[PDB]
Amino acid sequence: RNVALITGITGQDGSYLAEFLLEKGYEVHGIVRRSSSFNTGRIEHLYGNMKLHYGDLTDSTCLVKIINEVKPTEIYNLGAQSHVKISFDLAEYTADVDGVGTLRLLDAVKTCGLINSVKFYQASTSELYGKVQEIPQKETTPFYPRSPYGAAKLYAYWIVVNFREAYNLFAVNGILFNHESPRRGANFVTRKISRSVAKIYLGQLECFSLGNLDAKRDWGHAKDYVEAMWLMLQNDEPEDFVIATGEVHSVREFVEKSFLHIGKTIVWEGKNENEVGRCKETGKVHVTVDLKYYRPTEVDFLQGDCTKAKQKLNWKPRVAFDELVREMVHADVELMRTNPNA
Amino acid sequence: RNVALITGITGQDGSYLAEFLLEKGYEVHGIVRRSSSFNTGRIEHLYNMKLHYGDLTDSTCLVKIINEVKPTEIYNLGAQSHVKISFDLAEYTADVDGVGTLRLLDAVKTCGLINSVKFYQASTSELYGKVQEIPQKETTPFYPRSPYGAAKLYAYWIVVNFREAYNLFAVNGILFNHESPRRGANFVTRKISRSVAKIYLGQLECFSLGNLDAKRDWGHAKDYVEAMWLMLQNDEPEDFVIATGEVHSVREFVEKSFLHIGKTIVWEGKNENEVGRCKETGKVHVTVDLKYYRPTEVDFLQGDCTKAKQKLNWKPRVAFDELVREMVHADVELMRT
Amino acid sequence: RNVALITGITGQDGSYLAEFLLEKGYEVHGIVRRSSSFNTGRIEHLYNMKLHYGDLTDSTCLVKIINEVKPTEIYNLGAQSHVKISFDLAEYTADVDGVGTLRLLDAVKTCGLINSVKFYQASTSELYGKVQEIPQKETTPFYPRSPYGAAKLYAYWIVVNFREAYNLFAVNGILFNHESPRRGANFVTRKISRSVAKIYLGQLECFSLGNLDAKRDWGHAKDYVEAMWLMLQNDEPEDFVIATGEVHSVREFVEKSFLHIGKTIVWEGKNENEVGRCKETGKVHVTVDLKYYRPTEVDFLQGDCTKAKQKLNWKPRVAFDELVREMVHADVELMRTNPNA
Amino acid sequence: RNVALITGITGQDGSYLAEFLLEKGYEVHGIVRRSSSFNTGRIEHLYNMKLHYGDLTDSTCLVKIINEVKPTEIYNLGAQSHVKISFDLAEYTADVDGVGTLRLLDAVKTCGLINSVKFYQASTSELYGKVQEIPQKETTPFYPRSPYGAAKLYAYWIVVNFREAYNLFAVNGILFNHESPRRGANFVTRKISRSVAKIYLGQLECFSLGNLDAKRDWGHAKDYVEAMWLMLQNDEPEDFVIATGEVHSVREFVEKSFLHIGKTIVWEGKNENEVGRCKETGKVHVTVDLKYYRPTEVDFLQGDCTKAKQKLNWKPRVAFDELVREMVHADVELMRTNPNA
Ligand SMILES: NC(=O)c1ccc[n+]([C@@H]2O[C@H](COP(=O)([O-])OP(=O)(O)OC[C@H]3O[C@@H](n4cnc5c(N)ncnc54)[C@H](OP(=O)(O)O)[C@@H]3O)[C@@H](O)[C@H]2O)c1
Ligand SMILES: NC(=O)c1ccc[n+]([C@@H]2O[C@H](COP(=O)([O-])OP(=O)(O)OC[C@H]3O[C@@H](n4cnc5c(N)ncnc54)[C@H](OP(=O)(O)O)[C@@H]3O)[C@@H](O)[C@H]2O)c1
Ligand SMILES: NC(=O)c1ccc[n+]([C@@H]2O[C@H](COP(=O)([O-])OP(=O)(O)OC[C@H]3O[C@@H](n4cnc5c(N)ncnc54)[C@H](OP(=O)(O)O)[C@@H]3O)[C@@H](O)[C@H]2O)c1
Ligand SMILES: NC(=O)c1ccc[n+]([C@@H]2O[C@H](COP(=O)([O-])OP(=O)(O)OC[C@H]3O[C@@H](n4cnc5c(N)ncnc54)[C@H](OP(=O)(O)O)[C@@H]3O)[C@@H](O)[C@H]2O)c1
Ligand SMILES: C[C@H]1O[C@H](OP(=O)(O)OP(=O)(O)OC[C@H]2O[C@@H](n3cnc4c(=O)[nH]c(N)nc43)[C@H](O)[C@@H]2O)[C@@H](O)[C@@H](O)C1=O
Ligand SMILES: C[C@H]1O[C@H](OP(=O)(O)OP(=O)(O)OC[C@H]2O[C@@H](n3cnc4c(=O)[nH]c(N)nc43)[C@H](O)[C@@H]2O)[C@@H](O)[C@@H](O)C1=O
Ligand SMILES: C[C@H]1O[C@H](OP(=O)(O)OP(=O)(O)OC[C@H]2O[C@@H](n3cnc4c(=O)[nH]c(N)nc43)[C@H](O)[C@@H]2O)[C@@H](O)[C@@H](O)C1=O
Ligand SMILES: C[C@H]1O[C@H](OP(=O)(O)OP(=O)(O)OC[C@H]2O[C@@H](n3cnc4c(=O)[nH]c(N)nc43)[C@H](O)[C@@H]2O)[C@@H](O)[C@@H](O)C1=O
Repeated sequence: RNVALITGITGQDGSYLAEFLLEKGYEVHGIVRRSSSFNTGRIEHLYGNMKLHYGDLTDSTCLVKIINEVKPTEIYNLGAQSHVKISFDLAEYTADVDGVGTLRLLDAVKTCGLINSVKFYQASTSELYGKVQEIPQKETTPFYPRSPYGAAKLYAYWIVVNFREAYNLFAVNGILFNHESPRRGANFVTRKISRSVAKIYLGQLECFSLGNLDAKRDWGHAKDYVEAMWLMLQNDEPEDFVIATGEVHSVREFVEKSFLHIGKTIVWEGKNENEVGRCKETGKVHVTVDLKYYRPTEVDFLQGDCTKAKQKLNWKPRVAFDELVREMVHADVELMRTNPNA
Repeated sequence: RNVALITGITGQDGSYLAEFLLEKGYEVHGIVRRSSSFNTGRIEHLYNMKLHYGDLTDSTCLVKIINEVKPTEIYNLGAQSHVKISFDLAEYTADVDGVGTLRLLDAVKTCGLINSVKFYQASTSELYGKVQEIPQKETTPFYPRSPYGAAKLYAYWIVVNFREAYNLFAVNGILFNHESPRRGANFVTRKISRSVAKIYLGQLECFSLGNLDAKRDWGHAKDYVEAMWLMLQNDEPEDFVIATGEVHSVREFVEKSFLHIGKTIVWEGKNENEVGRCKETGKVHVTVDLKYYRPTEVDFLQGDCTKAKQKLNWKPRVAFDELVREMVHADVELMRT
Repeated sequence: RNVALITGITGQDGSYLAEFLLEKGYEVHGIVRRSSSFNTGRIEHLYNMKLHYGDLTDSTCLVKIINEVKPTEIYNLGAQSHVKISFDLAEYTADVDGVGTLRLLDAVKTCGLINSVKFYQASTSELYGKVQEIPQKETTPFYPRSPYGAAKLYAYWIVVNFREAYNLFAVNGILFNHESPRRGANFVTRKISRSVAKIYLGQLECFSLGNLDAKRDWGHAKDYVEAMWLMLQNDEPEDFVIATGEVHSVREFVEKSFLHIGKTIVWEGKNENEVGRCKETGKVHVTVDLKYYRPTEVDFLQGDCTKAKQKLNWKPRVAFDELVREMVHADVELMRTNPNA
Repeated sequence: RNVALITGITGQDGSYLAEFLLEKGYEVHGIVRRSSSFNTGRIEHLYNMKLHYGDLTDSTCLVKIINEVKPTEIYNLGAQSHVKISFDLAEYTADVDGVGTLRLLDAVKTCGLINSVKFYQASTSELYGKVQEIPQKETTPFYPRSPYGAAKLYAYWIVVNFREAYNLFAVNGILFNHESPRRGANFVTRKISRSVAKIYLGQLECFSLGNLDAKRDWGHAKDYVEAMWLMLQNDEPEDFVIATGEVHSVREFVEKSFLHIGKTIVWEGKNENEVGRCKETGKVHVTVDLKYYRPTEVDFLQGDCTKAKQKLNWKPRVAFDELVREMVHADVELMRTNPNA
């Protein structure tokens, strides 16, 4: 009997994980937020092995009711206010969902009598390293969060550890570095770039603005990373793992590579908030900088060391950066060609 | 200077209100929830409009938005608005619909705007619940029948308290059911219009409803948002019922909707075994499922909007037959594309 | 098997109810808030009583306590109960008094007790606020006048909804003001009785009040907790007004309290400049301070408890004159033994 | 102009800090929780001090208080501070100790005081939990072991974030265990000193503890509140460990406490069957009960306060033997005057 409950099933990762588990013959249950509009765009194609339940990580009673009904063998807590910039002005909501919500879900497991039968995956994050204390970052690198998002996720990381140690819950922290896809939220930098570049190629847009072009990230593909989540729950012992590519690129490079895929070479001029990216062939300005996209406390650099996962889970990243960029730009050209308002 | 802040701007009413205020030359600000996906479908055609991330459960974010915007008018339309869902999401519904109203009022006061802003609260005919008078007017005693109704009752009274304690210009719009082609799919009218449209297009054969005998006073959201604005143009802050005064059953909505795709529904059976059958073909198109019932139903609503007619010169423009036609025609076109 | 769970057990009413139920042979469990100091002063003489740490804002703790206790009766007396304080602690008051009632009801349902437990909600005459009928009875429309009243109104209706939706035996006790020697010092009656006692003993000369013209229906808490239990012994779950039906002003409470220490108060002046003077000595003993006023006052309350008299055979035993005497005498004895009490 | 706002003013540390700041001529404001009973026992002797009703879970009340007070210094001492209680009140503990710190910081920012106020956060050696280095210093990685520790870890980092993001002068005092005659009765040191005092006076025969082998670095709260003030006098906002660097077991606290009433405890048995017996009389005075154990214990703490010594000229003044003597003697005097104290 394999029965998964996914919080955050409507999100990027939840949508890939649902598909991954359905292919393995799991009964998949998801918690979906009530919305005034359709919010199941990423999973509607899966529509009798998936069932959706209304809930919220801020409502403990609803979590108990869902877990009691489902009796899952595996729980993946992917539900979160996941946007770092937004977390600065929605700090309390972010704490309540991403931090305290993790506690609520763990307490619901315990309340439902499932402490010995469920395996629990927590969606931890490279944001925990923030102002990185070692390069590269591994499981033993000390945490230094740099946003209300990071602080909330740090609470969640440690409350998970506490349920594991106090009550022998099989609970694990996936410390996942940035992962992207054609399903990535439009407000994250990679998808913002790929969508904008696609529109420029099609003549639907001339210019877009970014924040910090010099931020450096370790970017992988979400489809590869959800497999690691499942692998962590197949492990004999509950252990925490870094999941990452170990390769670093700047936002500036993401922009350059994205424009190359529509046949344009970006050339940079100016400094700081007056820097612009110009088409080499035509001289048209396609990229500007706006301070409103900066974070008050930036995370300048991330590079993950996934040695432990490679050795213990036989996990490896399959999609590299150049292919990730190509896939996202090509997907968004096709999306925007079919529908200019997409 | 006319600057409106709308909570619940992405919802049915918020989307119509935003258009209404933009046409009048308002600077319109909306509070939008962070979402993992696009959630601005009803208003994207408008983007004098600025959107701000926020949530009615986060007090600090509300203070920050109000301080930046300095609105002259606030419309609190943000809510977990589904009555059935409120029975299993009772605490979330309380925190958003009840305590969230307090948070927004306290944010106004914190920002020093108690004497300058006009505040509209989205109250509701659900406050009457098990109706104590027929028809219902402003002085009809409330009797809520769900966690939604209870939360909205808290909100109604905390608004009254800010008005009486601090002389805030704050009003309760006691709006009866209002619908549109933008209505959420999970409400009965849109569920019917979408399902009937799908049946016409061969995309569906049958759908299930709950209580076919529930009776409602149904108007058009576009008309009702105008009443909200009119309440804030009034010289004194007063509470108003907004309604058509005409009552129809869920069963009638179903019958009229099927007539618009050229089918006559004939009913047979009783209770949870009742079915609706096409007269011409004999195919079963409507069934009943107890899972769509509410544990405590609101059997009957009929609003008396005499006070609004006299003081605001408001009148509904869209009648029931036109509402049904518009919704069914819009969903046939939507589902075909 | 008679097992009661009392939220708000450390408060005035909880302390009397615990004693009342213990005398009947109940196993009594209470939920107590964590405090940096001793907070069990009203009940320490009782410790068949067990206390559990919890809070009406923490859903999981309520489920854990109910699962452990398996109560047959639940009395939800826990609340931020002070009306003036509710104006500056409006959200906390909503979360405890309103949403906390929902949390406790949801915990009952979660624990599988919807068909076995009887649930008492501590409703209040504050629901009537700007009174729509005189006297007020169960069918008088509510008109709350504070964040406290609004929160309690939510609680009243969510209790009704659990009763109607799920057949929970749940009732609203609509209790009018009730006092005792255990009343919180920040409520007007105890503030007066303590202050008058101190004046009699020479520990104080003068004290200030707010609105002297407010009128209340005042009974004794010990009588009223019996009505709570009687409501849960009823065959059907019904809501009841519990009250004396007799009205007095704050001014009268002051006058009667001073008479019990041998002084006649004579009033001069108006509004915030009104003062109460000893007739014999001319000393000023009572002044008025606007800081004790509420932004939206509840001017007048008078309860009609006909339904309780007919269905429960309940009647108030302590009348106003005896209530005042008891409170003043108790505080004279308290303050004589300990000037810092 | 020196105006301090203290959250948690009614607690052990708040009470000593208020006295310390008043002696320096500060205007002192405290946030006090509404309570059904008197809860200002530690500070009533001081009532320039002004108290305000509030709660760390109610953002609006914090903004109102800060706007009125316009403090130059804020000390966030308010918390559900009991580690054992945190396991069953995990969500409440998170909301108060974690999110409440955010609420107070956001209130500062909302009130326009981000550049003028100095903010002290009550961090804790519980952050080290399963200690990653011995001794623990500012750079020792954190490993919390309770819902209390996790909540405080959130608070530590949100304070750091306000400092780094908005240039708030905000600091984390990483204080190791500190005790006093005003320590809450539910903490191990005061539980022992009160119980030993009662045994000496014939009011008690025996008491039970949990883990006798836990090791702590114990100082005196009166010394430690001075460190809090010193951290806000520093030119740059820095985090500091404040500790004695000396370690003792719970067992040693018990032994030394009994020596002060003229008894030598001798231990026999193991685990939950271990007992402490008077050598002279053979009477059992100490037993062990598993209900006082924590699911995830913090076995050992020893702080290195080198940084504070060098930068603040702070040093602990009261050592362990004097701490124990003071607590036992204070509780003998307290219990002699009043057996119900
Ligand atoms: N993608 C990365 O690079 C990465 C790396 C490490 C960790 N993470 C973390 O990994 C998880 C998944 O990432 P993602 O990219 O898939 O995030 P995402 O696209 O933002 O998805 C977030 C999901 O959580 C849901 N959610 C938000 N608030 C909720 C609440 N209050 N109650 C219940 N559900 C709620 C969202 O629902 P709606 O659709 O209704 O908004 C959505 O389904 C998140 O926890 C994120 O913080 C992400
Ligand atoms: N339509 C009626 O017949 C009727 C009659 C009387 C009163 N009402 C009340 O009138 C108002 C508008 O109705 P409607 O039909 O437009 O409702 P709706 O379509 O369900 O819209 C609800 C709106 O509130 C937002 N919202 C929900 N939770 C929120 C939160 N926690 N913080 C901030 N915003 C939040 C929603 O955002 P998402 O889009 O992100 O979900 C959406 O914008 C509601 O208050 C409803 O209860 C409706
Ligand atoms: N007395 C009246 O005249 C009257 C009339 C009608 C209704 N009421 C209502 O009747 C009930 C009892 O009145 P009372 O005079 O006994 O009130 P009270 O003396 O103020 O007692 C309030 C009790 O509730 C507890 N409490 C407060 N906040 C709580 C929280 N967040 N979680 C759990 N417990 C909490 C208090 O604990 P602490 O001791 O820790 O503060 C105390 O035990 C209250 O609900 C009140 O609103 C009173
Ligand atoms: N003493 C130590 O060894 C030590 C070491 C490091 C850190 N700490 C931390 O240092 C601080 C002070 O310790 P302590 O020994 O003085 O603690 P304490 O005696 O338990 O004092 C706790 C204080 O916080 C208040 N409080 C609790 N919940 C609150 C809420 N929701 N809103 C506002 N105030 C609230 C309490 O009020 P009531 O009186 O109403 O309960 C009391 O004034 C705490 O943050 C503690 O966690 C202590
Ligand atoms: C693993 C981790 O991954 C994600 O967190 P993130 O790294 O903040 O992701 P992002 O795409 O928002 O920013 C990446 C970098 O790009 C910079 N950047 C420049 N210009 C813009 C810009 O215009 N928008 C955005 N969004 N970022 C920009 C920005 O300042 C930052 O340095 C989440 O999934 C999170 O949930 C998570 O856990
Ligand atoms: C004014 C008020 O208006 C709305 O509240 P509502 O009246 O509950 O709206 P509804 O469309 O969900 O139900 C109308 C009636 O139809 C019955 N009904 C039967 N069968 C199904 C059925 O299958 N689905 C639904 N949803 N209802 C059904 C159902 O039992 C009820 O009797 C909200 O906007 C609310 O926010 C608001 O304030
Ligand atoms: C039944 C009901 O009973 C209580 O609510 P309350 O009626 O507000 O009780 P109180 O003693 O605070 O006020 C009675 C009247 O006296 C006036 N008054 C004058 N001068 C002062 C004065 O100085 N202090 C106070 N506190 N009141 C004063 C004050 O303005 C009001 O009109 C709570 O147990 C509540 O939980 C509850 O449910
Ligand atoms: C610095 C830090 O300091 C305090 O946290 P704590 O160290 O947990 O304090 P405590 O006195 O509760 O426990 C000390 C040790 O004693 C053991 N122990 C044995 N038997 C009993 C017993 O019967 N009761 C208690 N309470 N502990 C017992 C117990 O298991 C633990 O190992 C708080 O001020 C906290 O807020 C804070 O931040």
